[PDB]
Amino acid sequence: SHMIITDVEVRVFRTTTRRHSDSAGHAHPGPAHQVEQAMLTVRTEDGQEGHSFTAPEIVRPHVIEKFVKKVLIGEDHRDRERLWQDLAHWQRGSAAQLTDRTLAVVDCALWDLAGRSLGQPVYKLIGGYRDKVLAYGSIMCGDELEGGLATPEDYGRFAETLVKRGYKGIKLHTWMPPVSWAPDVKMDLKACAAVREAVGPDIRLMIDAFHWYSRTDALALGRGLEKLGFDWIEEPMDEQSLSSYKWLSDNLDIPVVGPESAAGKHWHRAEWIKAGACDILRTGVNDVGGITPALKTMHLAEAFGMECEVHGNTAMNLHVVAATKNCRWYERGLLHPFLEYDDGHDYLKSLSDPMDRDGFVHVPDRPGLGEDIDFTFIDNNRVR
Amino acid sequence: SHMIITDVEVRVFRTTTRRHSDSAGHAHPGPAHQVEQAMLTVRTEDGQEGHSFTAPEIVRPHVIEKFVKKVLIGEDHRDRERLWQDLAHWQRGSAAQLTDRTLAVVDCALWDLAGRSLGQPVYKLIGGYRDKVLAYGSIMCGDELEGGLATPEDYGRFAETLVKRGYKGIKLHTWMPPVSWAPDVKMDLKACAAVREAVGPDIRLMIDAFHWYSRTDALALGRGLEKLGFDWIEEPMDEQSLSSYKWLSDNLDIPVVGPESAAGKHWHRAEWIKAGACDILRTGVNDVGGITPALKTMHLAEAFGMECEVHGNTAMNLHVVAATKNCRWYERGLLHPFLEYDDGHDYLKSLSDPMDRDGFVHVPDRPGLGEDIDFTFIDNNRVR
Ligand SMILES: O=C(O)[C@H](O)[C@@H](O)[C@@H](O)C(=O)NO
Ligand SMILES: O=C(O)[C@H](O)[C@@H](O)[C@@H](O)C(=O)NO
Ligand SMILES: [Mg+2]
Ligand SMILES: [Mg+2]
Ligand SMILES: [Mg+2]
Ligand SMILES: [Mg+2]
Repeated sequence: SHMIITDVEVRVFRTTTRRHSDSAGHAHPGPAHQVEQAMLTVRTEDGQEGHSFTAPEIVRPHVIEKFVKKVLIGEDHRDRERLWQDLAHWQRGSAAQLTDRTLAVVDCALWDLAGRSLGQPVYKLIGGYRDKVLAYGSIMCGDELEGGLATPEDYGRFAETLVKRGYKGIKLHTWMPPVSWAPDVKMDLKACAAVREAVGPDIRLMIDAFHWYSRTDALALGRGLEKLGFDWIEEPMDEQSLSSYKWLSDNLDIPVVGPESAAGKHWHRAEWIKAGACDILRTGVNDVGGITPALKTMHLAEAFGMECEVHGNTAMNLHVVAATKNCRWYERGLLHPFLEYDDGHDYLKSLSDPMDRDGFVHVPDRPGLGEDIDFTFIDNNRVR
Repeated sequence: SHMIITDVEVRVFRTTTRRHSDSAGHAHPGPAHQVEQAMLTVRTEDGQEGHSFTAPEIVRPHVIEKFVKKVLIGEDHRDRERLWQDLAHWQRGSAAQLTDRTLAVVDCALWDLAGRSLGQPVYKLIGGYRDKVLAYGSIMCGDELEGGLATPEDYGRFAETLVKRGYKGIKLHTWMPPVSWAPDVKMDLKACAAVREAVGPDIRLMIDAFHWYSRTDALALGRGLEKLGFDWIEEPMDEQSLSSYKWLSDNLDIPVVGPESAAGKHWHRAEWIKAGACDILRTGVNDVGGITPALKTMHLAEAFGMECEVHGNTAMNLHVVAATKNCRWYERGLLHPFLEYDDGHDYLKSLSDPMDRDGFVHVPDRPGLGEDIDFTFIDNNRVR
């Protein structure tokens, strides 16, 4: 009975970061400040622990007490499928409070617990495909910061820097509200043209555009991208409209990738395959409710001979990418010329995703998710 | 480097069984006799081992030397996805010698090795869903043995015995060549009616018919089954014809389950979903080339909200069933009134799939695949 879960705990602590998020939820660099971060811990009878990080609201007491503890406490931690399905079945009646984000942090903590318990990296437990993987440099949303990402020329200069760092692929996130003049398709294309000019034809280029363009605007964006040899166009329209994506993919020659933000996990992603709403599937640990369903989405895509690109940085997504074949990249970012991604986080002693000068991220040979957690820092910086 | 594979070994031994296979490959009870059986062993630097069983031809020297050793030796055994994909990529150029059967035994041995190494049952490593599962009694193909499975009445009598044993579901395999008069749709339906009469309306009933009926004969069989409230019809036609199954499913009200024997693993099974060639998907460790791709098939089906029923008995299939939700049964069989399934095999010290009196199979709490191997018996009974 050493494998039985005895405790579920949340520690909220302050992290110092220059990353801010605007009113729409987009990241930007700004003043160094302290932000509240949460760590979820699952503990078993024998004292073994698994941990994962998320925003405090996602693991607030309402959610832990009403849903999470009731599913987990007293259960064999290795029954990840049963526990995941139990939590999933409680979402419908949760008054919209038990979200996929909550499922994700719980599932990740359970995987970390299994890996730490067995002394195994998560991707090795799943069944490894690769120990290193190419990363694309994922550029932060556009801004109005002088020398930052304010002009098309700003994107081109930053792209040169990224190529020097070793990235073999680069993804632009272009301008979005509340940027004063945004969005504008012509501006987005000028940024794309500036980057292509700067890096030449042998660097892979992708764009993740304003996410609420009309069909006609997304069509015009896509056409412009084809002339620049871009590899994909990502989420240029509201993904709640499967039909719009079917239409856009049918019209555009450039591959459309998605859905990133759509609900319904692997079940709804199957519908994207069936409807021909994308050329390349998308998944992500946070987007589909954990490592467990992310793996399902990867397998789903593979059975159709499709790639499925994994949204998001951090260990949880890196381990999905390392355990699977049909994904071209790990997404490393978001990046901005004002910030140094390789500096990491104050609550981690080292990077979860270090990248060599050839543009390969090497999965750390550390058990569980391999997050090198600075528990002392977290204790010294507690809120609640 | 303790996890590096150092050896791949095959031991052929004699097992005493009353099971024979006719020239078409169907099992029947006959004289007790000795049959050659193979055990594949994968060993790592630290001396840890994983084992799996198969027919000797499937792991003969040609296949071990030309393919299996070249992929496995010197590799981290935990890289199951990489090793599986490497073997898969060698099938095309293998002059038809590297079969899904070979991939399956290799993948199974790798899973057993991981589980044994960590002291974990394979389904717990994957991520457990259930520790016990309902089994259906899977009845051997029909025969011409008096009191065996020679008449419709014989099926009904055997079905009564199975309900007493605890089975909540029963699947008939009906008469096939080389049975002298077979096949015959009206006889198949007489057997089905005899079973329904014997067990009443609350036992679930399935049929797996002669596998090469024409469209029109399978249609007639299906219509007949609908009047008897059967749960599914399985492989009544050549599965090489996806179109025939789409037609049959569209015409029949009774659920069609498949494909069992079709090649192409999870990739081809996706096409069965897309074409609507079945109502319930089918997979099996031996049919799709291992535990790894059987899991993929289960996930594929789950994303479409479908069940995927797992073909075959033994530990390897039981662990797939135990790790997943969208499968109603474990297939326990093949069964015949002349044989006692619960007697097991001479080369296993106990059953991999013991069933309680309520018809639940309990997954053994033993590491790896949990096969309780009698290594001493195997050594005393060696051939090569
Ligand atoms: O609009 C945004 O903030 C970005 O699209 C963001 O969600 C980013 O993480 C993304 O979509 N990457 O692929
Ligand atoms: O034809 C046979 O021998 C049976 O159909 C056999 O393949 C059996 O294992 C099966 O199909 N079970 O579902
Ligand atoms: Mg995106
Ligand atoms: Mg297109
Ligand atoms: Mg069958
Ligand atoms: Mg039908």
